[PDB]
Amino acid sequence: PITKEEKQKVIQEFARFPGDTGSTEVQVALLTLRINRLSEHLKVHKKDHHSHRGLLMMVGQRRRLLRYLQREDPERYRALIEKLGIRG
Amino acid sequence: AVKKFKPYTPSRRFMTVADFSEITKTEPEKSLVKPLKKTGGRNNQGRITVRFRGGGHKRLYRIIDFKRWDKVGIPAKVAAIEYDPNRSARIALLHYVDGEKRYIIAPDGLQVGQQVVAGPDAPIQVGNALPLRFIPVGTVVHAVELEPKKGAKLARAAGTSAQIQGREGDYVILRLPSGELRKVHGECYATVGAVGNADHKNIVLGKAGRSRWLGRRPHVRGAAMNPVDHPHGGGEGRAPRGRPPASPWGWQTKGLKTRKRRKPSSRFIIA
RNA sequence: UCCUAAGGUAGCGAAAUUCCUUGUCGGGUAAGUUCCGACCUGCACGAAAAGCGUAACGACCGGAGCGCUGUCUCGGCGAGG
RNA sequence: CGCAGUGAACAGGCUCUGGCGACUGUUUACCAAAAACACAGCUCUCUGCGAACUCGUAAGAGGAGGUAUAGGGAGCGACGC
RNA sequence: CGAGCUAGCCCUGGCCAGGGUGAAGCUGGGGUGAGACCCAGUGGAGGCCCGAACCGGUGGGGGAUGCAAACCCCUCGGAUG
RNA sequence: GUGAAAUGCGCAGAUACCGGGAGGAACGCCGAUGGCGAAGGCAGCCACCUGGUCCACCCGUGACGCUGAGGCGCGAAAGCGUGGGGAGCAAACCGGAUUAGAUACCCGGGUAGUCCACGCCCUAAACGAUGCGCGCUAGGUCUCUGGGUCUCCUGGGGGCCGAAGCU
RNA sequence: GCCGCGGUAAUACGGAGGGCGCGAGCGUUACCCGGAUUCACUGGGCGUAAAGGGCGUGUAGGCGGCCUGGGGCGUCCCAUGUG
Repeated sequence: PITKEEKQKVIQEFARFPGDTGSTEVQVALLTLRINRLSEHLKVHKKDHHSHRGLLMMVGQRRRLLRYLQREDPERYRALIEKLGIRG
Repeated sequence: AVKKFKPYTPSRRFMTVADFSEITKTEPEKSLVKPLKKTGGRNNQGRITVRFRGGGHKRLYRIIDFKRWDKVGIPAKVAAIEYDPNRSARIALLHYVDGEKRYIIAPDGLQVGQQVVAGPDAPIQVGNALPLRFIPVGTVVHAVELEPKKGAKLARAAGTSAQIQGREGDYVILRLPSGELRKVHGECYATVGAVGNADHKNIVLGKAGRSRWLGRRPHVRGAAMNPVDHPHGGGEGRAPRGRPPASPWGWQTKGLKTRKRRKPSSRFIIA
């Protein structure tokens, strides 16, 4: 799975001000991590359709948010995407 | 994996070729042990005695090891998987610690860098060779001797195996690739695993040349000849054998059993 | 109802298979014993001596056009051996 | 500028529609090149290895320095259904 | 007695002017969650196409005490297998 | 074996019993008017990868929401393609019965198929025959699952009886 | 016209007597609106009547919690031109 540490490190690494556990920017980087980890999984177990569903649900979330983020702020919208590697 | 081609030509529509993932990173064969020139020659002292053989790409022979009990206890690293023209399975060149090198008919799973070893001691894993007694009943296994010390006779066609079925005194029950059930001596070596390059069955030759490249000359049907020529031969315009199908030599070829009745090989076979 | 070991399915069908036959209807033409599309009472198709189709291929065999012509109406003149 | 510019020479006539064979190929040297044989592919069958099978009185050799995903025999002959 | 013709196989050599078509793979872009895929550009595949040599022998004419005991002419098939 | 039979198997030694072995499918009891899943659907045991969900703490973001033409994915069984498997069961198919007839119902066999992989197919009484999200409008009864300074109170889910209302 | 009438006692056919309507007219056929809240904005629905998409994921679009100001396009009012 994704450990306590791997989780935290990402969080403290994407925060707006230490302590910030929610926030657009972080929420994203959570999923991204889960996704790639999941992305990676379905790539072996192609036949696991059920778990694929969830991915599509997250994928949306991520989108959903990014659109908010972009709407309020073009500045730290680049930041995130680029310092994270998405937009396909 | 079997490459399939786009139809930029008829014939190249049905033709499929092997993947060569298999072997990669080694083509020119091992000048050292590998080569004796192989002698093309489709019959004995004058007369053709296998019809329809001849032509097909000039071919060098790789000298493999079918008796691994020479090198008992000496491990070797698997150095490469290479192409063998002379059989359906692929071969692995392996360097013994000994210095000495040889080719084994490459079993499935086997990968460059692995170490492999033969003896009663050997770990029960891929490519290792062992007397049949010290091999656990249930494992599949190939390149099996039939009498001890006589060389590996069974299970060497691409993707073949046998399975250890039971023990029984000095002897040991074996299910063969045919489906036959045969006692083989305990000392008869065998190499754990099956053979691999098991897509081999699915090549679609693709056209009638190619068949020629592999040295297989065209085969003319019985009826299609005349009576001098064959049993089926003859008949005004097209014909229905006229009882019961037969080789050129005359002996029946639908259902007639041919193995020798009183063979001492009997008592050892059971299917 | 009688017989058989059991009585021809799918699909094809006047066919390289139809004797009667130039079967009969339709198409094509001024006029078509050939051709093409149909209908079956299939003398005597039929499933791996395959059944029915099939793009592409063919110095393979059939039937139409268009172009063009000494093939022909019908022959004439000329060159050379 | 000519009647004319691939100005001489080398240099495809095209179309519609059947039958057969899937295909490139092979054949009756010297009357038949095809709807014949071959063919990739489909099925049946034999063969456990001193294989079956073939040549040979034998020794021997082919099979095969192969081993059932491999070898012999037989029939149908891409593909679709 | 013959395989100095012809048929097959084995060993070792040599030959295929020049045109055309442009498979896969790469590269790039586009695409998506990742993909599939689509686009150019490159590339250079094939019992691929036109067509000499070379191999053949389709149709017609000629020859028929022949140039010839199978020849000549026009035409035609294959031409990296 | 049936309704009673017959086909069928058996003195060539069956059925019934014992021991040794092979192989495939499905997981008794637990098991329920139970649980999980968006649906189809998911049941012996073990381990790994992985989805959704619920409770509590009121910590963070600060309306970042709902729905969704088209697109995209999943989609029982049957069926199709290539290859593997094949014990049991079984369309077709064949035998025996019954019957006027019996291309059925019952009996004896039996081929695909049923299973594995990989790729197609895209339907259904795919049914709660009830699209999704939210707010509001008596309670009673039993049940699964969580949280509590646990005769009880609170949250999420599954049934039954029913206020108002609707029909 | 629709439901239907006529099989020996027909208020439904045909004639007759009488009667109702309208009248230089009266009937038929065709076609438009109406009745038809029977395409429903006004004004209909989909558990079993015809009607929930097999189920998800999401694009365009539709729609949008509480509070404070800036604008005033929708929205409302006034005059005036036109109509």
